Amino acid sequence: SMKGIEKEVNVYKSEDSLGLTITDNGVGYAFIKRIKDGGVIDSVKTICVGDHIESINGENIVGWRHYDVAKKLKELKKEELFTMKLIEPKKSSEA
Amino acid sequence: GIEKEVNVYKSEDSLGLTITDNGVGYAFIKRIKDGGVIDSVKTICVGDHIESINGENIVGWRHYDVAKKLKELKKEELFTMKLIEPKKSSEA
Amino acid sequence: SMKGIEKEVNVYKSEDSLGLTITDNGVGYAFIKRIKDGGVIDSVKTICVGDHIESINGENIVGWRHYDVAKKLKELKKEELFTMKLIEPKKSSEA
Repeated sequence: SMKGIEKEVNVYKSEDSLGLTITDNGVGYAFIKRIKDGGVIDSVKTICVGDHIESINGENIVGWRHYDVAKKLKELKKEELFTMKLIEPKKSSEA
Repeated sequence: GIEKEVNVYKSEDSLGLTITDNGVGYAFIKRIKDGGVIDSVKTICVGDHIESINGENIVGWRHYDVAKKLKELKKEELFTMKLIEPKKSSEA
Repeated sequence: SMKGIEKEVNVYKSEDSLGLTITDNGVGYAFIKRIKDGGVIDSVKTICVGDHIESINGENIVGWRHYDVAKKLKELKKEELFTMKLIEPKKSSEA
């Protein structure tokens, strides 16, 4: 849409830690506040600071708080692929 | 929480609902007008949050942007929505 | 797990009603949605909107739904102290 673009990403959780920080506005979806240099998420370049997380492995996380979302990410099994749907806010608009 | 899907036929210019939010985003239904199109679709309720319109995600849109999209939908056509019910809160 | 500033509070249940509204995430760690002006909870200023209730009189309620929690609070005897452990969440979460 004019407000944001939906992306899908596959990520392999090779390590205990994925290397990101999650926050929210109190209301919508949680979103990515930081990506740690040299971590797993940093290697997947379609994921960006500002991206809102819409789902994890097909589970809708609408209205989960950031800590619940991070808890879920921590609980994912090591050495397994997982998927996410993200919305990337548009920073610019054409006319 | 409880997610619902609904189909609605936009027969009139006006659907007969009022959309609000709490200043930041994630719009919900404030009013449903008696005898309008939305009133006849009883699975839609005051308080329901609108997650999407025709598959387009709108969580984090402000109420005016949401109402704009609804106004822009073509007359005499079915559209769909996914709605999220408001979370239940008991007092103590 | 859950992470953040943990607080302990004593509250005297002087009235039938404590003056708070409770809600939750779909399974548990219910939290405080509203505090009623001029009620018992309002007078105890270490308690805030957004605080998650970890326990009541030492009984763990991680994973009770909001109605079960409110029932418990309603059932506490009038004119008696009770205690609670609460947790004030952080602004961000690492994964």
